[PDB]
Amino acid sequence: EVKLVESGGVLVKPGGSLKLSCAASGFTFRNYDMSWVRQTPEKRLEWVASISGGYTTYYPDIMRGRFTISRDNVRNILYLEMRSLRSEDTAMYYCARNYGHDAMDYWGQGTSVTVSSAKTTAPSVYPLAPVCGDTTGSSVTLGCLVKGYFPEPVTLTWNSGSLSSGVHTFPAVLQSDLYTLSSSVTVTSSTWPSQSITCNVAHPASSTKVDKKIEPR
Amino acid sequence: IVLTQSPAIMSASPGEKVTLTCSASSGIGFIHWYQQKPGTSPKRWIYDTSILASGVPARFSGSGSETSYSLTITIMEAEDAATYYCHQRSSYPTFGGGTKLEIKRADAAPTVSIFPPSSEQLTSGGASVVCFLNNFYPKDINVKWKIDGSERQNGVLNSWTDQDSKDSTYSMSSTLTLTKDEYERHNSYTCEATHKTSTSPIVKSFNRNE
Ligand SMILES: CC(=O)N[C@H]1[C@@H](Oc2ccc([N+](=O)[O-])cc2)O[C@H](CO)[C@H](O)[C@@H]1O
Repeated sequence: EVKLVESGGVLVKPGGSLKLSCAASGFTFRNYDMSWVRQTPEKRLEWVASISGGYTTYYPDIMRGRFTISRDNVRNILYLEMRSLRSEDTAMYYCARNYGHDAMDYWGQGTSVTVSSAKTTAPSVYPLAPVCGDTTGSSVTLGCLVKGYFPEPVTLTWNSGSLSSGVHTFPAVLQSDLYTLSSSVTVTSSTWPSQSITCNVAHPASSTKVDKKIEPR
Repeated sequence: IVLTQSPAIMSASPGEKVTLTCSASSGIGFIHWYQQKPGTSPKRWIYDTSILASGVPARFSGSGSETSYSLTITIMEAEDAATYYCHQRSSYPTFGGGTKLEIKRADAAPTVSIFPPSSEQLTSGGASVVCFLNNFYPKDINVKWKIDGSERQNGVLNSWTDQDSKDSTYSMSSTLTLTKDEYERHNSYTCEATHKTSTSPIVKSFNRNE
């Protein structure tokens, strides 16, 4: 049960600081060297820092000055203090452990950092129904579009977990400091229009959670 | 020490051999391979060049020395489709850009669907017309719109999905974003889906209401 659990990833403006807490369990922490590795939105992995069992820090030159790796060996916790952030510092921040000469053997699931001058704007909810009596044949597709929210990410559902097959839920694209996110779903022409469907969507920051059943025509 | 993973994205049919390769800027004692799938941490997979992590099937092998390394799946399985980063920690830790393994399928054309704006969106004073080009293969598609027959390709927010777990097909979501003033200035709104499957496109349209 080796567990690593990252904390405190948020939005903050270019130039502000932030502390990430990674909480270890299921192995003698003080015997392991701990590292932060971040993944950029375009999926490039980048080593950030690493601290010895014996409290020796290691940094690459671009990370020195603005990052401080540190550990609590008694309440087993790892800490990254990030100061004066750029848009480059936007990524998933995974903590992970290596023993000695050995390479990292286990990564936490990571806390998410976004750093930009955009503001907590809530999403807007609109469904998508095409059929007025035509292509009422084999099957039909329904849609659920969310436009202009910040920050990312947002999580949705179809009837609070119902539909596994046929659901497509597309990755947010940025227009200009405004995220838009579509999702679809296919059904037998037997289940619609009969079983009316509602996509539940919830924004993390604004905590907004408006539901919207798919309309008839 | 720049690690270099060519190709950055590739495809193989279950049963085939797959050999990924990692080339180090400069010589290293050991390379290490991480498997990442979408919405997880990277998992350690092969370490110390050769040594398979616990859990990792025997089909996976890790060869190499000095400056060139390769990971070889003997018998590809749908299961193995993920991005595979290589990584060294001999000098300051670094990673490759990772090659991405996708599952090769038979060719499929898409279930296209066009939808005119919701009442609450048209209310707000901005039209967005959505086309769901769903469940095709290959990945490679281009969509073009025609606002009253004339090819208009501005305000178009395209978004693909990661390959499907069940059917191993790709799917796309096109969003033409006009204003109400603009939407109340045309009639025809069509959706040209061009793909490898036919020479003849798969169109789906609506002339505003009714
Ligand atoms: C992620 C990782 O692998 N981190 C580990 C790796 O970090 C290194 C290794 C080499 C250098 N270098 O050449 O300047 C700097 C840091 O080894 C260190 C010593 O073994 C620590 O265990 C550290 O936790």
